[PDB]
Amino acid sequence: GAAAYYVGYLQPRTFLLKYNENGTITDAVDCALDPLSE
Amino acid sequence: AYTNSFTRGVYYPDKVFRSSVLHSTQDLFLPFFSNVTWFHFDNPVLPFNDGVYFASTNI
Amino acid sequence: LTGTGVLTESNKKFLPFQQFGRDIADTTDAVRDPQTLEILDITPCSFGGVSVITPGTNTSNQVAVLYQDVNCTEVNVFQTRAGCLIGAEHVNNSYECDIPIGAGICAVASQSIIA
Amino acid sequence: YTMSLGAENSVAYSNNSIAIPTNFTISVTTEILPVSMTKTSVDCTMYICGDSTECSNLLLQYGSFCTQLNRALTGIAVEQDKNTQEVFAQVKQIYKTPPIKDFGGFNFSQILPDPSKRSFIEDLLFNKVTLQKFNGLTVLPPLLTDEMIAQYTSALLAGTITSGWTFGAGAALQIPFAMQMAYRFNGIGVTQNVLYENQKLIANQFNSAIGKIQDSLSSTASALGKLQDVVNQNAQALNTLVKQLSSNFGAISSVLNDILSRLDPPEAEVQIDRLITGRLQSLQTYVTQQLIRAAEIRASANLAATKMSECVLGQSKRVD
Amino acid sequence: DSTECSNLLLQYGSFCTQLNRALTGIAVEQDKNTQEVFAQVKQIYKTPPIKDFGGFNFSQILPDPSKRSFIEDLLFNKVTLQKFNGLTVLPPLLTDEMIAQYTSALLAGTITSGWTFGAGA
Amino acid sequence: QIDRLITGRLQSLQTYVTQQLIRAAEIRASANLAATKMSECVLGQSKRVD
Amino acid sequence: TKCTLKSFTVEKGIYQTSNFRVQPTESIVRFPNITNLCPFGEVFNATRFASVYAWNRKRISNCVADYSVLYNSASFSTFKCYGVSPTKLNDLCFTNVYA
Ligand SMILES: *[C@@H]1O[C@H](CO)[C@@H](O[C@@H]2O[C@H](CO)[C@@H](O)[C@H](O)[C@H]2NC(C)=O)[C@H](O)[C@H]1NC(C)=O
Ligand SMILES: *[C@@H]1O[C@H](CO)[C@@H](O[C@@H]2O[C@H](CO)[C@@H](O)[C@H](O)[C@H]2NC(C)=O)[C@H](O)[C@H]1NC(C)=O
Ligand SMILES: *[C@@H]1O[C@H](CO)[C@@H](O[C@@H]2O[C@H](CO)[C@@H](O)[C@H](O)[C@H]2NC(C)=O)[C@H](O)[C@H]1NC(C)=O
Ligand SMILES: *[C@@H]1O[C@H](CO)[C@@H](O)[C@H](O)[C@H]1NC(C)=O
Ligand SMILES: *[C@@H]1O[C@H](CO)[C@@H](O)[C@H](O)[C@H]1NC(C)=O
Ligand SMILES: *[C@@H]1O[C@H](CO)[C@@H](O)[C@H](O)[C@H]1NC(C)=O
Ligand SMILES: *[C@@H]1O[C@H](CO)[C@@H](O)[C@H](O)[C@H]1NC(C)=O
Ligand SMILES: *[C@@H]1O[C@H](CO)[C@@H](O)[C@H](O)[C@H]1NC(C)=O
Ligand SMILES: *[C@@H]1O[C@H](CO)[C@@H](O)[C@H](O)[C@H]1NC(C)=O
Repeated sequence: GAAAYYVGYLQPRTFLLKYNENGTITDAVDCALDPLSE
Repeated sequence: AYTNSFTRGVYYPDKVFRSSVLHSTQDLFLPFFSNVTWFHFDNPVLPFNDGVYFASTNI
Repeated sequence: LTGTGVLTESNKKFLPFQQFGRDIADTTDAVRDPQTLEILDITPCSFGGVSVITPGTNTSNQVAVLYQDVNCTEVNVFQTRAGCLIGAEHVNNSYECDIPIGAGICAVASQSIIA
Repeated sequence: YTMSLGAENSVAYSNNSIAIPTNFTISVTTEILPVSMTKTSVDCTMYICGDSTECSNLLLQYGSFCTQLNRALTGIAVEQDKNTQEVFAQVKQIYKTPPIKDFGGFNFSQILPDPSKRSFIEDLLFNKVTLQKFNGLTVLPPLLTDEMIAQYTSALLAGTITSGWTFGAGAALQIPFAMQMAYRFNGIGVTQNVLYENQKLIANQFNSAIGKIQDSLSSTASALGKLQDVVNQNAQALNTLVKQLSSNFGAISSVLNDILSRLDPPEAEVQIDRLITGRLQSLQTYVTQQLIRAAEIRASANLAATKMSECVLGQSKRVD
Repeated sequence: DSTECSNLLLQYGSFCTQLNRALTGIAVEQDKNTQEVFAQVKQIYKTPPIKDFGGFNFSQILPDPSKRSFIEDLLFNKVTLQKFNGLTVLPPLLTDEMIAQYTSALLAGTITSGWTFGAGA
Repeated sequence: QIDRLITGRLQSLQTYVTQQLIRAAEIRASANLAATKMSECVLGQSKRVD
Repeated sequence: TKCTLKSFTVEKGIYQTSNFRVQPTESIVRFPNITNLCPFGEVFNATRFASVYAWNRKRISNCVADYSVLYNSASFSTFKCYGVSPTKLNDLCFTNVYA
């Protein structure tokens, strides 16, 4: 019964994080993905 | 076996408290929609490559 | 952390791994006490500008003092929207604005200041 | 695409023939003008050092810098109230609208104030737009409150209905409205009788035009972009100025309290001097840009006052 | 292209953003002054083909389809108009052969129609 | 040394921008006058003298 | 007013002469409840020092500091700090120290 596991890697990419009324991070934009997010 | 890292991989960059405010910071993150590796057996050894995102679902 | 202000109990819900926060632009808002683990906000004690109202130099040496946008609860006494004005006598009837103060109120007549 | 400039028509020009109108449409037009800004005021000695005697001790070596900056800001906040006084307060006294309203069929009910509250349009206007301060920065209140300005504008347009250009020269003279409009027609170059013969059509077009404006404003967003711009610029200048406090300016730390709390006076004063130079330069930049914007507003207010003088208290002859 | 200088620039904060914004505001204002001066007419009127304006000679004022009008060419022959690093110049929104079409419309209107052209039909 | 060069060049640039803003304001005033002249003298017949 | 306006006569009107604030009272201090000191003697009172090419390093954490004994006494032949005033060392709380 082999189960699955995913693996990714990190990179130094500036993010803009959206905080809510509870001080919780609920969204983010990756400032180098595409011209729009840029 | 690749996969779409849609948006996961966001984390709290520091122990400081903010609310109802947008803040832009630079740090190590997982690029959006990047590919991920899928394993299901054969468990090889894996480079750590300056940080590692791991996810799974109880072996 | 060494500063000044007023500490009050914080309803702003922290998370188990936060010591203090900032609402905007490095303005620290709260802090958790390193003993009781309680979070208290630091609201700086009131301050502001003080202005003087005079009829001049020869007409009189009396003067009224206006504390801009301060509720006169700290150090006659009459409250406006410009702030709390102390030393002027309030009247009911209206006149042509002589010495402008703010928010429609202006100020000497019958040997004393009038607002 | 390459932009088109406009519809291409060619008037058929000869020498024996003329085109003449055989009808007319009265219409209305909205023209928006800013005349003020927020009376910003900042305490320099608190902005740079604040609750630190030693810092101000070093600040004293730059003389009157704070005094000049404070004075300049006072001189602009003062002329903003001057601008408002010059544009609105041009009426000798406060006229009142007569209670029985029979202005020849012209329905002015959406322009005049309703004691229930300002006029309907004024309220719509205020609700169209969406008008911080924590360390030595403040905003002074205006001299003339909203209800006081709406009292000047009620006196103004309650005069020009009852007396026309007259009330703007000497004593008001009551003249029936329809006669006044007929005269104004003569003032353009159309024989008086045209107004009387077509009075009903004119009143109808006027009313349906006021209603069209009411709805254009009630639904079309970005109606007041010109007015919104000033607010955005003021907010932007304040937010950038506040943000600059976190800059290091080549110091070991952006916070005065920590450097001071852990360094002997020699090195501490050096790091403080670096911080001061930076913060002072930022303040000088702010005040310069604020002065330029103030000058531009002053010019705008002067234009608005001129337009009011010739178009509201009288009848303009100059075209466009 | 100096990494160390850049590092020694971040310590000074938002200076460059502010300066850039200032030059953008002026450049937009420059495009607006021309939109606000020449674009006063909604249509592009054209001079009638036959020219019998009661004897008044207009040939040196009007455009000459050989190319602008004669006088304009003369004007463009009387003035004495690069970038290397960090500095640039943007083109205007309205080109020369577009402005000369606003002038040749307002001037072909005032002649045929008098002042009514810009009042209504 | 780099800090010295940076401060100097930054100040020279800020001076340039300030002068451009003032000049631009004067040009704006001129353009407004030009617009008025086109509106009143070309699209009609001004009566005001001179 | 006379003082700010630099004149022995001040005409009619309104003049701003100063700011004001309410001064702080009754100083308070809240340090963590942990109460125990580090083995500072173990750092200086030992002969098992490492060679330069193999320089050793340990960590100092979870304890009460106080280095006045090391600062003022002649135990050290050189005592120089970089960016920190030694006379404030006892009043400065840190996360960890590497020796
Ligand atoms: C006055 O008469 C002229 C002469 O026909 C009219 O001009 C033309 O209108 C027709 C359509 O009715 C077009 O096909 C022509 O191209 C127009 N221009 C010419 C002939 O040069 C003109 O429209 C008439 N005036 C009005 C108000 O209709
Ligand atoms: C001038 O234009 C107006 C535009 O409204 C004309 O008024 C219309 O007249 C028609 C025909 O009688 C009516 O059906 C409409 O109800 C009128 N419109 C309005 C808003 O009342 C007017 O008739 C035109 N002048 C002439 C002489 O025909
Ligand atoms: C002037 O026009 C207004 C329309 O705004 C009239 O007010 C309305 O009258 C209708 C008819 O019963 C009511 O249904 C509306 O509620 C009224 N108010 C509004 C805001 O529409 C007003 O009666 C007209 N007066 C005159 C003298 O023509
Ligand atoms: C978060 O704040 C919202 C109000 O914005 C409130 O309704 C909610 O209870 C808070 N807590 C949560 C979502 O856990
Ligand atoms: C602090 O610790 C002491 C004993 O070490 C204990 O008596 C006291 O209750 C503690 N206080 C808190 C807030 O943990
Ligand atoms: C002040 O008042 C006195 C008398 O009330 C008058 O003589 C004088 O001219 C006034 N002005 C001054 C002293 O500047
Ligand atoms: C001022 O203080 C009084 C009493 O402390 C309070 O009732 C009032 O709401 C405060 N604010 C103003 C603007 O008066
Ligand atoms: C002002 O009016 C209020 C309300 O009627 C009244 O209580 C007060 O005595 C009046 N004061 C003066 C000086 O007229
Ligand atoms: C070393 O030991 C001596 C003898 O007890 C003691 O006085 C001294 O304080 C010790 N050194 C340190 C750094 O504690």
